[PDB]
Parts: sequence; structure tokens; C-alpha cells
Amino acid sequence: TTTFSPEGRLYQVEYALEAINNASITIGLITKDGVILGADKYEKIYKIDKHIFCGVAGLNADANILINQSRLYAQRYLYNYNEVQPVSQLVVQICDIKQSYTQYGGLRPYGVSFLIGGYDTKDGYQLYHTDPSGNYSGWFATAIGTNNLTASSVLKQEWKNDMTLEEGLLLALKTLAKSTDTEIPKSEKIELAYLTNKDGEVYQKYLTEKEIEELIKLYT
Amino acid sequence: DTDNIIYSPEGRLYQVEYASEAIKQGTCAVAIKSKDYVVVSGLKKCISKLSFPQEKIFKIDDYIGISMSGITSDAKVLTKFMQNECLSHKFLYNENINIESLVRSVADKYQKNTQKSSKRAFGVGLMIAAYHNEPCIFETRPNGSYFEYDALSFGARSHASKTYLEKNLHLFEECSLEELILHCLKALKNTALAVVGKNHPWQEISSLQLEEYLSKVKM
Amino acid sequence: GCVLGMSGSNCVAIACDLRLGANTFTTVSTKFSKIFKMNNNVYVGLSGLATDIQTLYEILRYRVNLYEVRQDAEMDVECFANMLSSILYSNRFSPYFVNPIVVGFKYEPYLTAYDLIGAKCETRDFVVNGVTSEQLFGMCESLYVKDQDENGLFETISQCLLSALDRDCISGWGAEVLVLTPEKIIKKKLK
Amino acid sequence: YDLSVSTFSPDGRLYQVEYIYKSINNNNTALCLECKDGIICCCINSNMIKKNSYNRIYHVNNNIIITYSGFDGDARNIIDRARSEANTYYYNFHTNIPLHILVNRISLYIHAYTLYWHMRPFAASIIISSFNEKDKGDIYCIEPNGACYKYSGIVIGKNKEMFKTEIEKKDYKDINVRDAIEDIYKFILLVNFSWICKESSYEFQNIHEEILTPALNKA
Amino acid sequence: SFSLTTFSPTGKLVQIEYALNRVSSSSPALGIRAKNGVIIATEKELIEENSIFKIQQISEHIGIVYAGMPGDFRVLLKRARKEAIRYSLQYGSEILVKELVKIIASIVQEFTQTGGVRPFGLSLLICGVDVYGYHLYQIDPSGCYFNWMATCVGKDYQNNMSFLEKRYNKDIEIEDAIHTAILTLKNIEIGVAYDNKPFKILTQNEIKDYLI
Amino acid sequence: TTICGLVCQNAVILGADTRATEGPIVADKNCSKLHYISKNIWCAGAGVAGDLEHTTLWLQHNVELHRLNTNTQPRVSMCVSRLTQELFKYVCAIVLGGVDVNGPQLYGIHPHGSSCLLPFTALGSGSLNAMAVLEAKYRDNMTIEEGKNLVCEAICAGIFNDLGSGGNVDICVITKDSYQHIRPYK
Amino acid sequence: TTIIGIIYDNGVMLACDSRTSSGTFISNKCSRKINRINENLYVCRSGASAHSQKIIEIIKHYCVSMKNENRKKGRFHEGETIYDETTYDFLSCALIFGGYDKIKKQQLYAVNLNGSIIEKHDFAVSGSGSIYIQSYLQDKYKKFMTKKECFNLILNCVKYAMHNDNSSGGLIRIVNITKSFVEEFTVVNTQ
Amino acid sequence: VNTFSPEGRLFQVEYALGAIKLGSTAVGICVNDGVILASERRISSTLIEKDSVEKLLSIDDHIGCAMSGLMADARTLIDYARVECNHYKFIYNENINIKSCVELISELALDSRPFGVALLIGGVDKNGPCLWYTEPSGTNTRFSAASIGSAQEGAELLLQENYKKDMTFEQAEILALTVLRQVMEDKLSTSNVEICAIKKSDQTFYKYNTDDISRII
Amino acid sequence: YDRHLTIFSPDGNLYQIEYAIKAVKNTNITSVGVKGENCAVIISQKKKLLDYNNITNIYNITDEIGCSMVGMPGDCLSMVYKARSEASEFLYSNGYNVNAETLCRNICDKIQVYTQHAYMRLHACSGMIIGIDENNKPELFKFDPSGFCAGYRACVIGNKEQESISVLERLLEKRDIRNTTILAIEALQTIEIEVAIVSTKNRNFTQISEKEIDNYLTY
Ligand SMILES: */C(=C\S(C)(=O)=O)[C@H](Cc1c[nH]c2ccccc12)NC(=O)[C@H](CC(C)C)NC(=O)[C@H](Cc1c[nH]c2ccccc12)NC(=O)CN1CCOCC1
Repeated sequence: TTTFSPEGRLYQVEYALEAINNASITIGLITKDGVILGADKYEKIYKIDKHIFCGVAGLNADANILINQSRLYAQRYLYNYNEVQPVSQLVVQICDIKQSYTQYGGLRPYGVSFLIGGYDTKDGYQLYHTDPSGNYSGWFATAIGTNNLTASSVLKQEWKNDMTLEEGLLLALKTLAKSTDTEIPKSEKIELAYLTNKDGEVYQKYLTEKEIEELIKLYT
Repeated sequence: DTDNIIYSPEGRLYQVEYASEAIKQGTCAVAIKSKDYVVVSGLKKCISKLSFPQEKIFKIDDYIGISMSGITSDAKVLTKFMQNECLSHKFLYNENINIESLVRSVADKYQKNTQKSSKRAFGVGLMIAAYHNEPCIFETRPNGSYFEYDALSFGARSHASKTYLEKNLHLFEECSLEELILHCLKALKNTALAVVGKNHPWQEISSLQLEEYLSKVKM
Repeated sequence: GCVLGMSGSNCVAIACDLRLGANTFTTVSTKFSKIFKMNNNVYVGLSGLATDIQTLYEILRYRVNLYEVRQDAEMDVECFANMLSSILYSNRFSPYFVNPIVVGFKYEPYLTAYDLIGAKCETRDFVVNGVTSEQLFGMCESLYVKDQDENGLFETISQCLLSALDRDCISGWGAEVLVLTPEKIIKKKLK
Repeated sequence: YDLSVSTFSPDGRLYQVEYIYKSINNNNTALCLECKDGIICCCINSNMIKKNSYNRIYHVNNNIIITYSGFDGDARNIIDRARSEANTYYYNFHTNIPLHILVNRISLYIHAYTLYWHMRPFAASIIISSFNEKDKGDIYCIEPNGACYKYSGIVIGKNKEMFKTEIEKKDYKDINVRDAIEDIYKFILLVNFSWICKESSYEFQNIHEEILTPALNKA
Repeated sequence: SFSLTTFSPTGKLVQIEYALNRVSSSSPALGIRAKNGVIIATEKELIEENSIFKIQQISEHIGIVYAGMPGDFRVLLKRARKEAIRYSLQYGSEILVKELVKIIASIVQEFTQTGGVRPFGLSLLICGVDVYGYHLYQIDPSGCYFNWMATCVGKDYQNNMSFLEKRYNKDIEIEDAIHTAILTLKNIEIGVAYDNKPFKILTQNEIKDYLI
Repeated sequence: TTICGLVCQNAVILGADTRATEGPIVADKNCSKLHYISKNIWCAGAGVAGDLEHTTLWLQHNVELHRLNTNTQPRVSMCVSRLTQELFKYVCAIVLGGVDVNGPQLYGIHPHGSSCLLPFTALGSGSLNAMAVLEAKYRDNMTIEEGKNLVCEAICAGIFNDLGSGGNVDICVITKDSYQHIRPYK
Repeated sequence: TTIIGIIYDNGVMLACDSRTSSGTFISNKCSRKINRINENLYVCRSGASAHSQKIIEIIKHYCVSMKNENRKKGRFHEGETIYDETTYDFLSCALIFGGYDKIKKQQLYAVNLNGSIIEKHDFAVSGSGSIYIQSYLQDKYKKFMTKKECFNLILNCVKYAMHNDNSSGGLIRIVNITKSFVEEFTVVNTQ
Repeated sequence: VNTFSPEGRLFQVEYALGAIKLGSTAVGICVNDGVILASERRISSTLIEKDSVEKLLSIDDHIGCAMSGLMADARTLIDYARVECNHYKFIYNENINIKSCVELISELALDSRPFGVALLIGGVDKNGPCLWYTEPSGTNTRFSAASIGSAQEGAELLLQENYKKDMTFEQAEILALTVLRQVMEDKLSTSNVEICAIKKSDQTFYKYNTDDISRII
Repeated sequence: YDRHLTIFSPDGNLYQIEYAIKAVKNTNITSVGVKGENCAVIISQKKKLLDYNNITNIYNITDEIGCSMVGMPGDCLSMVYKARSEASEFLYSNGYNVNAETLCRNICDKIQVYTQHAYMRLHACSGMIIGIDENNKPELFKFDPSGFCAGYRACVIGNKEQESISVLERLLEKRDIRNTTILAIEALQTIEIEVAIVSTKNRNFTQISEKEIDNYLTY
């Protein structure tokens, strides 16, 4: 709502950003198979469609609205073109909303900063991130939430364009786990998931997750 | 404080009171009521050597004409409204508008502006001068109040005209229009003057014949 | 418009004509396919005017996907069907005609047939909306046996089609028969 | 706190409502008396400019009467509200409005504006009354922010409390048939006396000026 | 209009935090989720209290308790019920408890964001039944609905939040869970969705049935 | 569509036909013209099926929801006001039988929305054929068993006698304490 | 069908027969064409049953709103005029206003299809069966009659109207709106 | 916004005065044979396309209106004025009398934020050229000769120094070129001015070709 | 600031609600409404030229229902008119007269919406509500400017409240019209007046007769 800063900045959006950096960390990775997205959490990862899923940070209670809106947009686009929505357009939709709120309104801006990733065929597997500001950028890897730079810069210092899902997910977990603790995330709350083509098949109680819990046998 | 949507602990509204602190900057205009005639003079302030001074007088209908003295924009809006309303009147009823119905209507508009918070009070006060049968002079304070008058003067140094009004009965010499107009030009003292009553409706003798009439105060 | 829905012991079968002819029944198209899959256990077979068919199946595509994503459970047929009845009823004019057929496990088989206003019949057995429906109820009322293997039920529903199509001018070429079991789906073309 | 028509004070008083009582406390008196043979509302407006006319009293029907005190504009507008109300009721119910229901209607009207944060409450208390042989005289006074109350005669305006010593002789005030006026003219030590009595034919009427003479010439 | 709540320099919404403080300052209720049922209870002289229970029937299945402002509970309960009905008209079946919890969460969301309104003053418990299983969701004033095997909402529940676990030890049967609820809660109200879908409040006589 | 219902010595007893029809060919072997608006009040509509499923849905939920919103059992006449007001806004007759603080009330509701309380009622094609046998044998305060056999008799007559009516019957005894439905009276 | 009303020595005496013939076949015989808009005033009605009943409920709640908004019972003339202005706004019914008022102890308004006239020193008759009785009753008329005497005129005029008008009903209901308090009357039948 | 000052002047609109002082100057002179209309063209940056930006415009075919203050608010008022003063002629040929076009623009200018601009509308409609300055305040006034921009602060006197009604529009052109060349830093050229004219006969609005102004100087 | 508007405290507790309750609690018009065995009494003190004959707090909103009201008077006449509107809409929609609590859903919710919505001020009025229920048990409810359908076998409102709860308890140990009404009129004496029972006609709600005021007061 609030006007520009005398230096040239926005108070409100800086505040909501301050809010989303305090959220528990979410992360993202791209490989050949499909995007895999981590979590510090209760699902804290939701599907937009089959081909698209988003992994959120921020005041998630207000994110609930952008998940609902998101789904309305994707289904509306399918409604209008008989084609499931390309990820990039969906991100354009949500960021069109967010910019609708930061500018005119008198309503406070959304407190949510969330990832979104998915496979439009036209452009291969996609990954994106959003801000209350309404700025979105594509990515190969991300680590939004607390220790954004601290968890990013490990991958940034240790990452490559292609990996197996089976090897890549662990490399999500090196950041994701060593940051909190070496074992804690798979000792405690956690939620990695991916799109092979559709759903996030890995489950924290799933035996596949034992490999995550087994990263340490590899790690030490 | 600082909005007309609330009263002062005194019990006064300030915003509407500020409207007179607007009107005092405006140039004086004066009016006289002969038993069958009304004469209304203005004073056209000249912003430059090359400006032609604005006309305070207007002409809302056949026998109705007005002389707003406040901020010009509100004044023109009241004129466009009063004219559109008289024409709506005739267009409905094949009949001339009642003068007092009009005054009551425009005054309703003032109050509608001075009550609502979002709309500012007018910075102008009309001095209507007309008749549907017998001559009249109404004044509208920048609020819902309006008063009928025998003689009225208002704006800048109207104070001279006000104190002077006591020196003559409004109709101490009503019977002749020239007596009337000479009372008008005395009471007020290019500059404007206008006449309305009986046979001739509203009229603005701003002709050079008026220029001739000017010397008559000193003739 | 010609659609069928036989039921079976451990199966349901649905079928149709594949012609979408125009005025004076000239066959403008022979590959038109009214049957659709709203879900692995849920199908709809539309009939009547084809415009209203694509618009209707389109809106279902919308609202069902929307509900399945909004609520994790794959939608139960009673929900899709009662909601369907709710959908048509909002306006008669929207479909100048349409005669939906809803079919699928729920693993008790569920076969229901709406009217175009949304009048609905939740049948325990076969139901047959379509321009050739009288021939359909006619053959299938007597040909039907309570429970059969998917192939005998297949030849059965196929005999109702093979019978009806040869009595109606508007009946199509082919047959998008679609026997199914909870774990499997078997579509076929019959001539 | 005092800055809102709506926000309550820490002690639950509404200062912004409370100021309207000041407005009305300073503004011109407008006694309405009741005889045991009628009702006589009156006004003493205290506003050469015309002196001949400035009536405060006005009716909603030829029988019901209104009088006020406070800002002229707001009250004139409420009089418009009452005219439209009496006439609405006459369009629906083919009869003249009982005074009671009209009084409650204006209670709601005046009450509404208090609740709105932008909206400014009216600044004018309103007497409304009627008298018939069967419809016995009653004088409802409406203080702004609701609570209209029936009365045997209430003085309102600037000096009302010092007149209440006179109105409190309401035994003597009820004693009168048509001479309560003559009592009032000394009692008070522009003006608008009126009529709703049997001689009035119960229809409202400005008191006749040659009937006004006996009062003024009485002392 | 104007969202009366706005962000802190510190990033928090202070207002909703206030409402959180009011709920914390307001009256207790329990929820416990038996393997084969769910029980919700609360600590509830002229006043005929029999008309007044924090417990409320949203459907034959779903029942709820708020902690905060009772009129706020009234309006939320009203919109909620009207949603269970709006759904049961939109489709042929009873609402899933998770879906109703989501719609209540959105309704709570809007006022927390939408202009001119004070945010809701109360928490919610929502025991229920569905084809999935016997459910219990607490709804936060923020819009943060959350699953619980058990929960607490009202005053002095910091110490009291940690008595509820013991029923899951070996008391998953309803009749034994009852003690977990009342003894943890140690007037009163209890609504229980049992092995049957319909739920019903236990009378004070049946409250004495477990008082022995 | 016959639909016949009749008051007994303490409970309304409704009974109705079970066979939908498209006009020429039958389009159903069975249908539900005995919808359950509440435990001690039901409706038995006759007319277009579509409009019937509609207004009975909207009615059932207006009544169940309103019952949740207030203490009182949704006494029978409120359903009649809601329904008749809905039809008045604008094609489906109804016959509703419920039991309450008053008597076992029964109402009949015309397509234009007109309402009437009735001792016994029928609607549809079979109505005539049901008014014939129903009226002849009726007596106020019958033993409910007399309702049990009679209403089935008048229904069977209003079945056999119309081309537009046929199939199996179902009947229910709406006691105030409880409905007592049976799916096939036949 | 028939609705009638004659004022006795003091109060009104309204009457009607119930039949509610439906499509030239009797449907809801022994209904109640006469109404309690209030105890002070009763309102006979005839025309379409649906439009009448809805209008009846509507004027009812206006009558009660007026009833409590001013604690005096609403004058029946106002009930008449509100029904006037209401039915003016297509809707269709004809009807009869009788009742007691302290303002005017006994009157009898009569609303046409749209606009309403009175008959203070007369009688009001309407419906298909009216036309038989307009002439018969307007002969037997005299203003002096007490209820014991005018009860006969009402009763008989109903009987003749019912004799030779097919729509006209069987059982008939009458109300003796006494000038004083309660005015009740019980259903009765002859032929 | 419209919170009246205790002094009695409207606050807002009186704050909005200064916006015209930001204006680069222009001098409109009604004359017996037309309306001359000069303005600074030296406003230009070196690299903006040369002389590709006009202060002076054309509301209608026979109206030309130099603008003060913010370029944007002026572009808007000219937009709506073009629309309206065209819409006036919707079937009947006569274009709006200048006084009433300007009366429109002002009567709108009265009532967001008050406009930061002042206009100097001119044209021939009645037998005689018109020259109407519109103050941001909505006050509307017909000068015989007048100037706008902050340079009009002292340059106005120069008009008083020379303005006789009796001039060939060419004489008037010399005059306005005098007064406006005086306030410029650059020696005047066609890049320093964007002069326009409406003749008493031709009545047509016409920006001068640069060759012309280069010729007179 | 939080106090100037209907918003939460830093402590999490609403302000302006407490202030509206101070409006009621400093209104100083105490009123005792006690249920009677198969009946129910509602009494209030009826508190110049003013008419006691006019004054009352008790008011019926249908035949079966009557609600004493206390607080800001304009809000009271408004909440009563709202109440009557409410019963008329329920009757019109459903054909049943509202049970007293059913009228309290409307009273309490309409009174509530003010609380969230910051603009329109919180309700300044409160009072009992009495009526025979569909259940033959008489029903006595209450409401607060903060939403509350309440519920009582006995209640008090105004300047006195829980001060007289313990006082009421003494009648509660002794709690027919004789037996119950004396409890009420005494409860005014315990801590003219106007008494109102639903049990005159057992379903119809009417204020008890003026002639029969004294006999209980003198017994
Ligand atoms: C009574 C017949 S009658 C002549 O006595 O009034 C039945 C009442 C009925 C039938 N089914 C139910 C279910 C619940 C309650 C009541 C019920 N109604 C009819 O027989 C309708 C005849 C109308 C013209 C009076 N029949 C129908 O409306 C058709 C029903 C239908 C068509 N296809 C189906 C498949 C499965 C189940 C049912 C059906 N449908 C139509 O008439 C089509 N209309 C066209 C215009 O209105 C909306 C749709």
C-alpha cells in the first residue's frame, strides 16, 4: 500500500520480505528426471496440477490463497485452450496478482514467497521463485527461507547441470541437513518430493526415504 | 480536528467557517430593491493592465439573475446547476421556475456539500436577485442557511456599503429606476451593473450608456 | 447421439457410435468420440448436440480436476453425478440437448443417466441415452444377464450396438466399447 | 476520542454528539407551548437587510407542526425529510400520518448519521406537534442522537432554561384558550407564533398579525 | 478499503498476534483423537447454561469448539454450516472435514487481509468423520489450520498441553480416552464422534457416568 | 405419477409410485418420489423429475440447515412456506407429510405454488384414479394399519388404471417420533 | 368462486364457499377462501389460488409491521389501500375487506382486478357466482338488519350462488364481524 | 485535499501554483489580425530529436494552446479538450467558441490531484481572435496579451511596454518575438522558439516554418 | 491508536466494547427481568413537563415477545425496530413466530457485526428479551454490546448488574403471577416502575395494568 521511500524503496514489501526470510527453509533442484524440491516441514509442498507443483515459504496461511488461486488459474487455462498451462504463464499469473496487491489496493501485500516448478513440454522442466514484490526469476537451484545464502552457497560451491535423482536429492540434503543438522531433518520433520512427469512420489516414511536417511552412511 | 465531519469542543464547525475567510477576498457587490424593481451592481477586478476583468453577474433565467462572490469554480458550478434546474423546471411544467423554490434548491445543494465530509463546502455565496411576480433578493451563506433581503452588500470592503445601507431606506426613493441605480452606485462607491423588474426582465446595462450613467454620481 | 452402459459382476462397459453427422444426417465426421474419462474409475458418455457435449465435458474437466486437486481423494461417482445434475439444471438453454451417461466403480459398479435438465436415474444396471435409445433398451432389456465375464458382457453390449446401429440412420460406424475392471481398461473398435 | 461521532470515550460519553447540545444551546430559542385547547409553537429568531420574514416553524401537513433550533440548514433538510415521509405514508396508506410514527421516523433519521465515521450528525433539535379534539395535543422534542420525547411543552434553543420558569407555570399555560400568547409576550422578557386549536380548525396556521396586535398591545 | 493490520518492521503482523493473545487469554477446550473415534471437551446462578455449549454441530459428523470471542464463534459457525450446506448442494455427498477446514481457513484469511475489519478473535477445533478416517483439525486465527492427534486452546494450556498424549499409549479405545480428556481437563461439555458417524453431547448424568 | 398419502390415528402415511417415464418409453424401472426432508417430515413430489430433484434438494437443505440453526424441530408448515414461496417465484406438484407440535399435518402443493392442508391427497396422472378409491373408503382416525393397506390399494388402482403410472410401490409411516420407511411396499 | 359480505345493524358479515376447483375438476374442497389478515379485519379472496395466497401472506406481514410499529391496530382502510397499491404491480386476484375499526366501526371495501372501491351502506359480492346474487341480494337489502336477520340473507344468497354456478363450492364459512369483541362463526352446509 | 486554510484560501490548489513556475515561457498575443503564440524551444536537450517537442498544440483546427507547468497534466487536459471541443461539433459545423472551450476545460479543471498546469488558449471564432489564460485554479480569464512560464514574472511588463491593439499580425509577431527573445539565454533562432498563429482571416492554426522565423530574425 | 477505533489491544483485549458497556453502565436505568414459574416478569424504573406516561424501556417486538432495552436511547429504538423487522422476516419466510433465542440470533448478530467492522460504532444498548417458546417453557434471554445470546433464569441490566445478582439470589431461593411479580417489584425495592408479563394471556406479552401496580407494591 505504502508509498515509495525517500531514498527510493518500498516499506511494506521490505517488511513482508523480512517475514519470508524468517520462514523455515525450502529448496529446489533440477535434474534430467524432473525438479525435486526440499522442505523443512504440514505438507508445505502442494501440487498445482499434475505437471506442476509449488513449494512455499513465508506466512503460509496467506500462501494458502495463492495455492487456491494458482489452481483456479491453471484449471481456467485448461478451460480456455484445451492445454494444461505452461509453468511460465502460471508464474506470470500469480505475480500479476502480487503486483496487483502491492500497487493499488489499501490491502496489505501477501506475506508469501514461493517456489514453483513443473514440466511444460515446450520448455523442458521449469523452476521459478516469487517474492511479495512481484519479481520472479527462473532458477536451477534455490534455497529460500532461513539461511537462504547459507544453504544456497553450498550448492553454488557444489553443483552441476545434470545428476541422477538418486544422487541429486542427497546433494539437496547436504545443504538441507548439514545446515540444521547432519541427521536431524531425517530424524525430524522433512518433505522432499519430485516430478518424474507427475507427482512427488518420495515420502518421508517411504522406504525410498531410507536412502535419504542413509545419506549419512554415504556421508560418513 | 481538521475536517468538517466533526464539531469543535466549542460546538463549532471550522471548515464551513473558513468559507467566509474565503469570501472576504472577493470583491464587493451590492443590491437595491425598489418595490417593482431590483438592481444589482458588481465590481470586476482587473488582474493586469491587459486583462479584461471578469463579470460577477449572470443570468439564470428570464427574470432571475445572480452575483456570486467567492471562489470562481464553485460559483460557475452553482450557476450551471441552477440553470439546468430552472430549465428542468420549465421543461417539466411549461412554466417559469419559482424563485424561492430555486433558492431552496441551491441551498439544499450547499448543505449537501457542507455536511458530507468528502465534499468540501463552497467558498462562494450567491446573491440571487429576481422575482416570479414581486421583486426579491436572496443570499446564500456557504451553508444551508439562506435569507431573503431588502438590500445586500458583500465581498471585500463591503463594509462601507453595509454601514451606508442604513443611510437609505431600500425604497426611500424606489419610484424611479434612476434614483434606484444612483443609490446603487452610491452604495457601492469595467465595473458592472444590472437591472431586473416588471416589464424588462434581467438586463445588464454595461453599455456605454452605463458609462454615461457613471458621471451621474458626480454630475 | 448413441451411448450405452452395461454393468457386470466385476466390471462395467460403456459404448457409443462414432459418427457426428450434421443436418439431414450427412456424415460430416466418423471419428467423433463422445466417451471420456473423468477419472480412472469414472467415465461420462455424452450425446445429443455435440457443441453442448464438448462444452459440458470441458466444464467437467475443469471442476473435477479442480476438486481432485483441492481435495486429495479421487472423486466418487455419486459426487460427479449429482454434481452433474446440478450443472445442467442451472439453465435448460445451455444444452439445446445433451444426454450424459455416467459410469464406473465406487468397487461396486455405478451406472447413472442424467436427463438434459438434470433429471437423473441412478440405475443398478444398463442405461442407454441416445438418439437410438429405444432400440437400445429394446435389445438390452432381454439380452441382459445379471453378471458375466467381461468378454461375454462385451459381446452382449456389442450385440445391443450391432443391433441398434443397423436400425437407425444416425447411428455411427465403429464402436468405442470400453469394458473395464478396477485395475485394467480395455477399449476396442468393432465394425 | 472526541474526534469521532462514532468512537466512544473512555467513559462511554460521545463528545462529538455532546457538542450538538452546545450548538443548540447557543442557537435561537424556539418555545412551543401547549394550551388545554390547542398548541402554539413559537420562535424568536435573532438573525437595510430584510427583517420582515425568516420563519422557523413549518408543517409536514396542514395539521402537524415543526419547529427547531440549531443550524438552519440541517433542520430545513430534516423538514424536507418529514414532508417526504408524510407524503410517502399518504401514498401507501391513504391517510394522514399519525404524529407518533412520524416522530419515531425522524428519530431514526437523525440517529443514523451519528453511527457513521465520515458522516456528520445534524445539529438541530426539533419540536414536532399536533392537536385535534380526539388527537390530544402532544409536543415531541427531538434531541439529536435520538431519544425523542413527548412533552406538555418544552422550550428549546439558547435561553430555554430561563424560560422554563415560565413554562413551568404550565397550569396557567394550560389555563389559556387563546390568550397564552399575551402571557408569553411578557413572559419572554422576527417572532413566529402559530395555531393548532379548535379555533384553528385544528389545521396549522400562522397566527394573524391583527391577532398578534392584542398580544403586543396588551403591555 | 484499508487493511487495518499491516506489517511490522520486524515482519510480523502484530494484530493477528494480538488475537492470538486473546485466545490464549480465553477459555480451554480439549480434543483427543482415538484410533476409532474423536472426543472434544471444554471447561464451560440464574444462567440456564444448558442452551450454551462451545460444542456445536456443523453436520451429523463434524463438531467444533472455539476459544476466543463467542459472537465471533457464532458468525464463523454460521458461515461454516452454510458452507457444509453449500457443498452438499454443490455435490451429492457430505463434506470432507479437511475441505471444510480449508474453507473456514480461507474465510478467516480474508478478514485478516481484507480492508476495514478486525481479525477473528478465536481458535477452533473441528473433530469429524470422513471416509478417510476420524479427524481433528485446529484452526488458528492466522489461517494456519493444522492436523492434531490432540490439542488445547484456552487459558493456562502451556502446562496443560502436555497431558493429552497418554491415551495414545494404550488407551486408544474411546472409553479409556474419556479419562484422558476429563482428567487432563481437571462446568464442562463433551461431544464425541464415535464408531458411528453421528456424534452427540454427553449429558451431565453421563458426565457423572465417568465421574466415578 | 400417482402419489397418495393419508393421515391415520397419530401418523401421516405416505405412499407413492416408482416408475419414471420419458413420455413414450419408460426411462426408469424405479425412482424415489418419497424424499426424506426430515425424520418426521417427508415430501412426495410429482411432475418433471428435474425440477423435483432441484427444489427437494434446496428444501432439504434449507430445512436441515435451519434445524441446525435453531432448537425447534423444523415444524411442518415452514417447509410449506419455503416450497410455495419458491414455486411462486416462477413445474412440480408436491405432497408433504410431517408430524409435529400440531397434528400429523399433510399438505398438497400445486405447480403454481398454491398450498392446502388435506385429510388425504393425490397428485399426478393417477390423482383422479386415486381420488376415486381413496375418498370412497376413507375415515378419519383410521388405525395406522388401515393406512398401511389402504394407501397401497389406492396406489395400485392409480397404477393399473394409467398408462403413465405403473411399477412397484413404496410406503412410509411418518410418525412424529420416527419415519418408518420401506423401500418396496409391493 | 363466490365471496359476499353484508353489514348487519352494526358489523360486517362476510361469507364464502370453498371448492377450489382445479382445471374444471375439484381438487381441494373445503378449503378456506376467507382469511384472517387480523382479528380486527378479515379478507375474503378469490381468483387464482396461488397469487391470492402469496398476496395474502404479504399483506399479512405488512399488517403486522404496521400493527406493532404503532400499537393501535391498523385501520382496515389502510389494509385495503396497501392491497390496492400492491396488486397494482401480471398478478391477479379479487377480494373483500371487512372488519372493525374504532375510526369507522364497520365498512366493506372491495378490490377489483387492480383498483378498489367501497360500499359503506351496501354489500360486496364477487366471483363467478357473484353475478347470480348481485340482483337477488340487492333486492332483499335493508340497512336495519341484525345479525340474526342478515345471517339468513348471507346464508341463502350463498345457497343460490352455489346452486347454479359450477365453480361454486359446498361447505361455506361466514364471519360475523361484530362491532364489539370476538366475532366467530363455524362452517355450515345446505343445498 | 480540500481542507480550507484558516487564512481562507484553499490549501491544495494554492500549493499547486508553483508548478507553472517550473514552466518554460510562452507569450500569446491576441491582436487585431490574429493570435500570435511564442514559446521557448531552447528547452531541448542536445540529443532529443531536434525541435521534435511542441509546447504549443491545437485543441481544434482553429484553437492553439501553449501550456505551463507539468508536461503530463497538460497532455491530459489537451486530450480531453480535444475530445470535448470536437464533440461539440458533432453534426453542426460550428466549432466551439473559444470562450466556451476554455470554459469547459476550466469547469473540469475545478474538481485525485489539482492540475499543475496553466493554459493559454487562443483562436478565432467570433469576429476577432481570442486569448484565454486558464489558471490551474480553474479561474478563467481573457487577456488581450499575456504570457506564461516563470519568465512571465518580469517579461509580462514588456507587453505593457508595447501592446497596442492596432497591429498587423506580423507586427505582433515582431512584438512577441521581442518580449520572448528577451528572456532567452540563447540568441533567438527557430530552435529557441516554437511560434504559431491563428489569423483573423485564415483562422487556421499554423506553426511557423523555421525558415520563416529564421527570416524575420 | 488502538483506542480510537474498534481494534485489539497490545494485551489482546478489545477496548471500545468496554466503553460501550460503560455507556450502558452509566445510563443509570436499572431493570430487573425475572422469570416466573410458567410466567415471566420484566420491570424497569420509568426514568417537569416531561411525560412519564410516554416513558418506557419495555417494548414488544411481537405479540409473544417483549424486550426491555437499556443504553443509548437512539440505539434502543433502532435495535427494537431491527427486532421487529427480524421477527417479521422470519414469520414471512417460515410461517412460525420466532422463539426468543431465534430473535436473539438476529439481535446479537446484528449487534455483533459492528464489532469487527471498524467504521460504524459498537452498539450502545442492551436488554432482556422474553417470550413463550414453542417449548411451553417461557424463555428469557439477554444481550450485550459485545455479542451474547446469554441465557438466564433471572437477570438485571443498567447501572446495577452483578451487584444485584447476590441480591436476586434471595428471591431465587423463593423463586404464579402473584408470587413472581412480587419478586420483581420487590427487586426494584430490593435495590412509577413498569412491570411486564408474557403470561397475561399466557402467550401474549403485555405490560401489567396501571390500576394493579399498587396492589403488589402494597402486599
Ligand atoms: C411423473 C410423471 S406425470 C405425467 O404424472 O407427472 C414423473 C415424476 C418423477 C419421475 N422421476 C422422479 C424422480 C424423483 C421425483 C419425481 C420423479 N415425471 C415424469 O414422468 C416426466 C414427464 C414430465 C413431462 C411430466 N419425465 C421426465 O421428465 C424425463 C425423465 C428422464 C428422461 N431421461 C431419463 C434418464 C434417467 C432417469 C430419468 C429420465 N425427462 C424429460 O422429460 C426431459 N425434460 C425435458 C424438459 O424438462 C427437463 C427434462
